[PDB]
Amino acid sequence: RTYRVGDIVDIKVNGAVQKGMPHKFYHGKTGVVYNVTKSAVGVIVYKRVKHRYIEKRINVRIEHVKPSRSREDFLRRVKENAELKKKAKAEGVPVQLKRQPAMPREAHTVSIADNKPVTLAPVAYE
Amino acid sequence: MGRLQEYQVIGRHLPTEANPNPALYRMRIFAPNEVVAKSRFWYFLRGLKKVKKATGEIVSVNVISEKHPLKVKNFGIWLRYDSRSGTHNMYKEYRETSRVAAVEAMYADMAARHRARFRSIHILKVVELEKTEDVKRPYIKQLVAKNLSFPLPHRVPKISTKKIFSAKRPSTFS
Amino acid sequence: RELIYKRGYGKVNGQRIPLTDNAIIEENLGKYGIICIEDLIHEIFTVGPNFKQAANFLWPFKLSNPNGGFRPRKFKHFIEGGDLGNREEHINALIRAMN
Amino acid sequence: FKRAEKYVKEYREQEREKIRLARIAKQQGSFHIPAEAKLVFVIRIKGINK
Amino acid sequence: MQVYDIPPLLKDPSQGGDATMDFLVQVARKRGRLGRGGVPNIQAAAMTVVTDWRDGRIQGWT
Amino acid sequence: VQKKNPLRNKQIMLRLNPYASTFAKEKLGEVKAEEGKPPKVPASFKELLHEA
RNA sequence: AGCGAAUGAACUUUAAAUAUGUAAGAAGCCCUUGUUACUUAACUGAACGUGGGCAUUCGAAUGUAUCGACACUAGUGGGCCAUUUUUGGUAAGCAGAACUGGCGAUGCGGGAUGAACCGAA
RNA sequence: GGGACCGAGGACCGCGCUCUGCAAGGAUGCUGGCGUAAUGGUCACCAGCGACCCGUCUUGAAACACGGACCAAGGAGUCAA
Repeated sequence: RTYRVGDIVDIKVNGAVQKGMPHKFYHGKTGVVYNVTKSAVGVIVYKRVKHRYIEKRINVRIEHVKPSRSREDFLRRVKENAELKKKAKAEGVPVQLKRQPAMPREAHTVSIADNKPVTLAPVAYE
Repeated sequence: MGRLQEYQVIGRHLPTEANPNPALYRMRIFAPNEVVAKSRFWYFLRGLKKVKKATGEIVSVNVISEKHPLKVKNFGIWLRYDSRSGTHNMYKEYRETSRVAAVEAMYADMAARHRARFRSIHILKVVELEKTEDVKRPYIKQLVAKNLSFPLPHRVPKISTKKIFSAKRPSTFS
Repeated sequence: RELIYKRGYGKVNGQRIPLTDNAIIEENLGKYGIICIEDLIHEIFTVGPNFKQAANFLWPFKLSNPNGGFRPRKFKHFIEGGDLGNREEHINALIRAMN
Repeated sequence: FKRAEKYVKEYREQEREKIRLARIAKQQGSFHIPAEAKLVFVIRIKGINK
Repeated sequence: MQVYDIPPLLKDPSQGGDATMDFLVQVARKRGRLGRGGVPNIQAAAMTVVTDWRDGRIQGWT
Repeated sequence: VQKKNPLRNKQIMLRLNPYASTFAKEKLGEVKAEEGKPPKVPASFKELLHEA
């Protein structure tokens, strides 16, 4: 894998190689790289203090680091917003650019024809 | 416990493309109010099937009341209660006017006799004994004995609790 | 209706001003079309487009202790006979007690 | 005045619409599931210790 | 009124000149066209109204 | 200078909402329902109610 | 859950509970072609710029008793108890880490009484 | 319908309404006894409830230890570079 400076990276921490072993607190974390070497990569991570948060620097090699897709989701949302707004302007109709927080459900009817409800005792005896 | 009523609940898994029109499970329970009824229904459905509160909805909740609350009935309750040893079955009988009264008396009696609580007691099946020869317990047998008449000896009179002093010694005969 | 009418205070320029006038309701929420206490009550009850602004304008309703007590053990969930949690339609009775 | 009169009318009409929909579903033999409530009043009644 | 709900507008001084602004605000509220701080989208409501009138959702004749 | 409760003071209620007079005069809190013969509950509903 | 889907915690269509890192816009993405001492077989890529696009819902919620930068100044560098998670051990004790919570500098109601309990500042 | 506590402000403005006016941006009207220790306040005692002796020092905290017979006067971060 090829990694540049400034990207966001996830750390997996496998047990295959013991060299450059990170701590359990650094296991399964996400951060941004600042230093790239032949094998190890300098990663800045956010550590939780007993009352605050601080930034620490660690060295994790290639076998644990992999790229992420959070910025991929942000960028695809930007692209979708641009395309949708252009289409809305072309068609002369308004569209919802933002994303909704999933409002509650509405009212509806459920039929009982050929769907007779089954009665269930609190514990199943057979 | 409290004041109870029959609550019949139908609930179903939320419709999906894979399985539209789900099973619409239904069961009748005893709760002081509809919120507790729905919570108990969802707990029982989680215990039985692989349906959870988040992935489900309540189609209907209705209050079942008694057909005839004015005539004396005998009720047989089959229940399972978990104590320090494990789960145990009991069939017990109650002479009441309603299934609600039968369940109230059953909770009270189980608490009094075995210290079993609401989440420790499961109501498996409550039935109305359609006729005598279906009663198996000697106390309800002696209650349904023919030409039953009995006195009430040693009836303590009901005196006002603010009547501290009396002039005559009270009687316990009528 | 009663929460707005009796304990309804608005945040006017960062101050807790009692909702004594349709006029002040109008200056604070006129650009949203809410120009009276009835409009505010409608927008809150029937959750409208500008519910966020209406609720933010409404200062948090400072209620009293309920008249009649909470329950013998008020620090457990409402579905096990306590008071905490989601009492669906019984919060109306709680509001009656607390007003 | 006019806005309040129509607000009262709308409240009454919504209540009767809910009741009528439940009744017609019951008569047709189905079960009408009311829409989930959209408004919640929340009261902080507990202290801040622990 | 029936097709757009739109609780009755305040006529204000004169007639129509500001009644149209109130109509724009109410139609924006009903459709869901709002602002960052909840400012009603009067011009988007106007665009929706004219598009619907062109499509025939609103009756009218001479 | 005082906050007068409109639910106790009729004058503050009238000042805040002019429709209170019409509400009281037309008894809008005592509106009866329609006058129609209600259909009986279905036997399917009764059987589902007392199924167990 | 199933294996009336295949295969056999190390099986899987699906997927719990439980805490947890990153990101969520003009402080933006691209696309387009001018330069460069970088680079490429090459006006070809990368950087530096131009044009465009959305100022209104400008790209979730909710709060917001303002936030950031520089300079200067005083007192502080101890721990004890407990929940949960976790490593080890004993006959039982107990010992060690991580989080959070009470005590410090905190009065009041209750638990007859009372550093470590309950309510509440 | 009954009860309790309260009366903040001091010409008018304002929102209003049931508009000769009004319960509408904070109490007025009528009447009585007394006009003095009567109200009120201060000392001594009784009664009900509450309530460890101060400072220093150590410690996470107590406990311990230290100083305190009483009163009067004096009594300790100042000056220069």
